[PDB]
Formats: sequence, C-alpha cells, structure tokens
Amino acid sequence: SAFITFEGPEGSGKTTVINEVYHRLVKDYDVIMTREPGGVPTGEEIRKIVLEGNDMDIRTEAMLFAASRREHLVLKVIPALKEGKVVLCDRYIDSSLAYQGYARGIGVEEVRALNEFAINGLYPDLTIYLNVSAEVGRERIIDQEDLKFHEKVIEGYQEIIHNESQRFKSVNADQPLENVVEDTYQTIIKYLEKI
Amino acid sequence: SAFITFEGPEGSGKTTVINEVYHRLVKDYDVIMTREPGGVPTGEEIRKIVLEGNDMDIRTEAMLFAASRREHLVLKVIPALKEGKVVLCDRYIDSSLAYQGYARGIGVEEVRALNEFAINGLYPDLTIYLNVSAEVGRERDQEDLKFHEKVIEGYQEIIHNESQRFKSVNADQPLENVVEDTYQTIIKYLEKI
Ligand SMILES: Cc1cn([C@H]2CCCN([C@H](CC(C)C)c3ccc(C(=O)O)c(Oc4cccc(Cl)c4)c3F)C2)c(=O)[nH]c1=O
Ligand SMILES: Cc1cn([C@H]2CCCN([C@H](CC(C)C)c3ccc(C(=O)O)c(Oc4cccc(Cl)c4)c3F)C2)c(=O)[nH]c1=O
Repeated sequence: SAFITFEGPEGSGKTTVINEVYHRLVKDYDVIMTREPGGVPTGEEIRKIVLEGNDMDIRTEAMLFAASRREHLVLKVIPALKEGKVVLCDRYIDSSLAYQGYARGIGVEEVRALNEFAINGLYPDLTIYLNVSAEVGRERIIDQEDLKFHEKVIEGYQEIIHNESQRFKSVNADQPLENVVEDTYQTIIKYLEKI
Repeated sequence: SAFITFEGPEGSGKTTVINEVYHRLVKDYDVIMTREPGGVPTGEEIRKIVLEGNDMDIRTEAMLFAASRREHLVLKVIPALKEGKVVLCDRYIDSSLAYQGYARGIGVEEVRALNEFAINGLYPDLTIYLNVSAEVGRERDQEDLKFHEKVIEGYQEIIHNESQRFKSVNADQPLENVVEDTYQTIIKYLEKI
C-alpha cells in the first residue's frame, strides 16, 4: 500500500497531472484517486458550510478543512490502504499548511498542530509538489489581491518543503503538461517499485 | 466586562443556576446569557451536523464542537465583551476537555491543543464548575452511568492542573444554596474588577 498526495497552487496543472498519472498507474497497480470531501456525507455537508461562508473567520475555515480531512481519511483513505491499494489524494495536509497557515497568516505551525489532531499520524508516504512559477501558474489560470495570494501560496509551499524534504518530491511544473505528467509518473513508479 | 463560563456534568443544576444568577446580576451589570452555537449561522449549521448524524468519528466531532466554539466566540462573545457586558456562557473549552478529551478517550492534552487553536488565547475570566458527585448527579443504562462518571473524573483531572479562573461550587447541596454560592463567587470576582 501507498498513500500519495498531490500539492500545488492553482495553475500548476495539478488536477490534469493527477488524472493522467492515475490513468497510467491503474494499468499496473491497484489504485484509487480521491480528494476531500470526495462524497463522504459529513464531509460534503462541511464543504457546503465552507462555500456558503461570507468572510468566515480563517481559524473556523481551517477547522472545517481539518474536519472534512478526518472524515475523508477515515471513510475512504484508511479502508483503501487496509485493502493494500495505492491511494492518490489530490490535496491533503500541505494544502491547509500553505493556504490557511501561510497565505492566510494563521501560521504553519498552528495549522500543523490542528491537522495533526485530524490525521493522527497518517502523513503521506510521498507528496508530489507541482512546482510552478507564479508567472506560468497565472497564465494557466487565465486582480492584484488574487496575484498576491497566488504568490503567497507558492511562498508557503516553498517554506513547507524546505523543512520536510524527505517526504516531498518536487516536479518542475513550468514544463509542458506532457513532461509534468511523465516526470510525476516516473517519480511515483520509482517510490512504488522500491517497496 | 467579564467572560464567565459554567461547567458541569448532567444533573449539576447548571441551566437553573445560570438563569437565577442572571436575574440577580442584571440589577448591577449589563449581562447576557449564551451557549454555543448561540444563533451564530455557521455554528447553527455545524450543530445540525453533530445532531443529525450517525456514528461520527470522535475526532471529527471534537473539531466540529471547536468550530462552533470559534464562531460563537468571534461573532457573539467578543462583540458583547466590547460593549462592556458580563457574558454568562453555558459550556466552553472545559466541556470539550471532559467530554471529548477524557470521557471519549481522545486524550485531554490533544483536545486542549485543538481548542487552544479555536479560542486563540481567549480563556474565560472565571469558570464556575458545578461540582456534583456522580451519585447525586445520577439522581438529579450502565454505559450512560459509566460515561457520566468518566465526565466527572475528567472535570476532576482539569482542576487538578488549573486553579486561577476555576471556582468549584459544591453542587450536591440544594439548588438555593448552589445559586447563592455561585452568585457570591461571581460578585467577589466582579467587585475585585
Ligand atoms: C484541501 C484544501 C484546499 N484549499 C483550497 C485549495 C484551492 C481552492 N480552495 C477553494 C476555497 C473556496 C473558499 C473558494 C475551494 C475550491 C473548490 C471547492 C470545491 O470542493 O468545490 C472547495 O471546497 C472544499 C474543498 C475541500 C474541502 C472542503 Cl471542506 C471544501 C474549496 F474550498 C480551497 C484550502 O485552502 N485548504 C485545504 O485544506
Ligand atoms: C460544549 C460541548 C458540549 N458537549 C456535550 C455536553 C452534553 C450534551 N452533549 C450533547 C451531545 C449530542 C451528540 C447528543 C448535545 C446535546 C444537545 C445539543 C443541542 O444543542 O441540542 C447538542 O448540540 C450542540 C451543542 C453545542 C455545540 C454543538 Cl456544535 C452542538 C449536543 F451536542 C454535548 C460536548 O461533548 N462537547 C462540548 O464542547
């Protein structure tokens, strides 16, 4: 079994990369692809609260992402890993660390303590970071507040990866998506075949 | 202003005590009574998930009580404290410590760390613990009785590590005496500013 998460800002082609990597891995491994809330009822109700929120307090928002993370983890991820599957998860703890923690300014260490209560030791075995430059990312997406937030998410991810190098594998997401797909696929197959 | 919370297991007389204390305090203070979620829209939505739910993971449950707590604190408690109000709050951080942390077996320090993220340093000015014995509290199935006992054991462990804001009121005595001891404790804190 393997728990592999995918991280990156918007415009990193992450969703495109995970779907293509999944289509290729299914030919050789027992694997599922998922994301939060991913159909878990309580998680879906939590998502409705997040999306209906008008200037919601950032700590309440972080706790709701963490509660959706726990429900998804318990009802989808853990049973799949128990069945010996490879689980590909599009966004996990690092997304709360970069977004709520760094970019929103709650602090990475505080949001990490919250998410450690939620995941209870279940950190990914490997995290694929789609390292896109702010300028390339922006072009894949297409005001000043949105550009500044996108750059702060990217800075956040750099800070997280600097302190946890062993868990992460950075993939150059500035290259064409065919190459991003290929480098990500190779990184995963290398980790999996070493187990 | 003052942020006063009330803690205790079931059968402690808490709802009666808060209401009677409110009626006495309102003569000298601008006081409000509240409880989480307390009408805060996001908190009300969260409460529906906790109630209209089935066999929910205990950690997920703890995070939802913590999220409702933050919403009620930021949109209701803090604005009332800014107005100079005495806020009488029925259950706060210590209920999560006793119920989620001790009784449900998540762990007290793990639940404390979650709730410190939610309250972000806003601990009560005073906390009234309505100290009722498991036997007296039971009178006021086996699983529910063991859980009620676990809750009291939980509350006992919290005060064994905290004494400043914590004020234990003997809740085994008749309700008139419980109200008097509570009111007198609050007024002694309030008069000392
Ligand atoms: C997993 C995760 C994602 N994000 C971001 C990633 C980029 C997109 N955004 C938006 C934020 C909203 C407020 C505009 C987003 C986009 C789509 C959905 C969507 O699902 O349509 C969404 O709802 C979710 C997604 C995951 C979990 C939950 Cl509880 C809600 C969402 F928050 C979430 C965080 O900030 N923290 C996290 O832990
Ligand atoms: C504040 C608090 C209370 N409780 C208990 C105290 C005793 C009553 N119970 C029940 C549990 C449910 C699952 C049957 C309870 C009873 C009534 C309501 C009710 O309000 O009808 C309720 O809903 C709430 C209350 C506070 C916050 C939230 Cl999110 C939901 C509730 F959880 C909550 C906890 O376990 N943790 C806390 O942080």
